[PDB]
Amino acid sequence: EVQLVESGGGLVQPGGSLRLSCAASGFNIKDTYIHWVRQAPGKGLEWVARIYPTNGYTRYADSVKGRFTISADTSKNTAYLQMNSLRAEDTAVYYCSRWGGDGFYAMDYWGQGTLVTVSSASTKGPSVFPLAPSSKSTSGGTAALGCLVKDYFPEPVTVSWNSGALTSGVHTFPAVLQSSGLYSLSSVVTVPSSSLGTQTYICNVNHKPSNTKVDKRVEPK
Amino acid sequence: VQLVESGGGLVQAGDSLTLSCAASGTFSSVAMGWFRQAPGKERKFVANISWNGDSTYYTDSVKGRFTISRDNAKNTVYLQMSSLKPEDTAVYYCAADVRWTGDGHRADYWGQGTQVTVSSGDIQMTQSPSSLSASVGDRVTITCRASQDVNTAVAWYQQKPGKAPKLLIYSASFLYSGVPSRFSGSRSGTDFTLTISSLQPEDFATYYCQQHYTTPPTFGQGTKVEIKRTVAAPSVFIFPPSDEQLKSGTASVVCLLNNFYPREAKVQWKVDNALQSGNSQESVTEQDSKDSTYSLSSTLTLSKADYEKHKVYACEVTHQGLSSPVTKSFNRGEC
Repeated sequence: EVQLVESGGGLVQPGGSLRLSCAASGFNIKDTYIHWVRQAPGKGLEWVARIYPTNGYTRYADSVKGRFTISADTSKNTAYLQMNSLRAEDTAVYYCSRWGGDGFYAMDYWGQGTLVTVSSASTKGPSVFPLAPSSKSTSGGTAALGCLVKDYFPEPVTVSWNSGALTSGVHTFPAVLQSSGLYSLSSVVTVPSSSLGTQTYICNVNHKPSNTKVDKRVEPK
Repeated sequence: VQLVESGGGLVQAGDSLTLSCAASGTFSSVAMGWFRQAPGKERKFVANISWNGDSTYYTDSVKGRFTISRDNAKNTVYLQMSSLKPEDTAVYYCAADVRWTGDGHRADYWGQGTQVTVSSGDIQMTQSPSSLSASVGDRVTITCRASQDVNTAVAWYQQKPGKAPKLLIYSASFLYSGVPSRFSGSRSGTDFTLTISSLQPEDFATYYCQQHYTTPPTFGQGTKVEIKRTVAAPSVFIFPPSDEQLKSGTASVVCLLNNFYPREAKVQWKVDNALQSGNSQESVTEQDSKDSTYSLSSTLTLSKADYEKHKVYACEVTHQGLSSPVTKSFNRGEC
C-alpha cells in the first residue's frame, strides 16, 4: 500500500533556507506527478509546486516562483522541496501528495504534514508539569488528569498517553500564545475512578524543533 | 444481485461493437464500469460511469474509441467500442460500484464475461457556504463554482483537525475506495456539488473542492461542517499548580470544562471571592468525531508569591446545559 512520509520541517530564520523530504513507499515516483500543497494556520489549501520525476519537469505557483525548488531522486524514491528567501507568509504545514489514477488524476495519497515556522526567534523546549488527579477533579466515577506543556517555541508539541495505549477521553488542547511570545498547551485525559492508584499515568510530550522528549508521570494529590 | 453481459463477437480490426450489461438485484446510486481481461494475464480496468452519468473516464488505451453510457430506467450499462485494434481481444466484464484504489480499481459486483475477438486479417473554485452546521441524519450540500469550464477535473477532499486532506470524490461524481455511500458528487457545467445525505458525528471536517484542469490546481475557501447534538453540560474539574512549577517563580491553575455542547460557555476566576481579569488564557478543542462535544481550558497564570498571598482559588462556569453556575475550587495548603 502507497505511503508518503515527510521530514525536515521546523523553525527557519527569515531570508534563510529549509529542505523538506518526501519519502515514498509502495510505488515508483517515475509513474506519477508528486506535489507540494501548504496550509497557513487556520487557512485553506494552497498548491505550491509539482514534479514529473521521470524527466524532472517542474511547475510552481507564482507565490513560490524563483524562491522554492521541487526536485526528486528516483534512486531513493524521494521528492524534495528546497525553500529559500523565506518570508512570514510561508509559515504553514507542508504536505506532499501524488496524482494517482487510471484515465484521471486525483491526490489519493498525501504526506502527514510538517509545519514550517519562518521566525527570527529562538527554539525553546517545553516545561512539563502534571495536572494531578484530585477529589476536586472527580465527578461520579470519572477522574480527570493531565499535563501542562508551558513555554516552548516554535510549535508543535505532541502529547500521547501511556505510549499511545491511552487514547480514549484524551484532549490535547490547541496551544495558547503567551505575553512572553512562547506557546503553552494542556493535554487532559478522563479515566475511571477505579483506575487511579492501580494504573500508571504518563504523558509523552515531544517538541521536535528542539529535540525535546519528556515523559512526565501524573500521580494523585 | 447479478450483472449479465451480452453482445460479444468476432470482429475485424477497425470495426465497432456495443456491449450491454443487464443489472438485476438498485444500481442508479452506484458507479458502473467495464473491465477487460486477456487469459493468463491479470484483469484490467476499461471505463467507468458515475451513478447519474455526470462523468465518465477511460483507460488511456481506449480513450476516443470507447463510450460508456448508462440507462437507470432500463438497468443497463453499455460500452460502444469503435476502431477496434487486435490488442482489444479480451473477456469483457461489467462491474458495479467500481472505484479507484491507489493500485487499480475494485468493484462490489461482477459479471460473467463476454468474449470479444478482434481479428487482424487563472481558474478559481468559489465554494459555498464557508461554515455549515446541521443535526445528525440531515442532508447537507456544498456548492462550488468554477470560474471557467474545467469539465470533470474536480475532486472533493475532507480534512479533519490535526491530520492531512483525505480524498472523498474524484472526477466530480466518483467515489474513492472506502468513502461511505452518504457522500455523492454532481456536475452541471461549472457548478460542482457534494451531498452528505445522512450527516454523522464523524463528518465534522472542512471540505474543499479542487480543480486540476489547469496549472495551477486551485482549491476552494473550504466548508467547516459542524455537527449539532443535544445540549450537554460540561464536567468541570479544578487543577492547582504542581510543586515543580512552584519551585520556579510561576503558578498556573487550570480549569477543565470537559465535553460540552454548544461551544458557548463562560468561565470566571475568583481568588478569595475576588473576581479576576486579564490573568487567564483560554483554549477550546475542536468538536469530537464521536460525540460532537467541545472541551475548554482556562489557565490562571500568577507568580509564586501571589499564589502564596491568597487562600481560595475558584473557577466559575456558566452553560446552556446548566440551570445554575458551576463553581469548583480548592484552598491552598489543604490536602
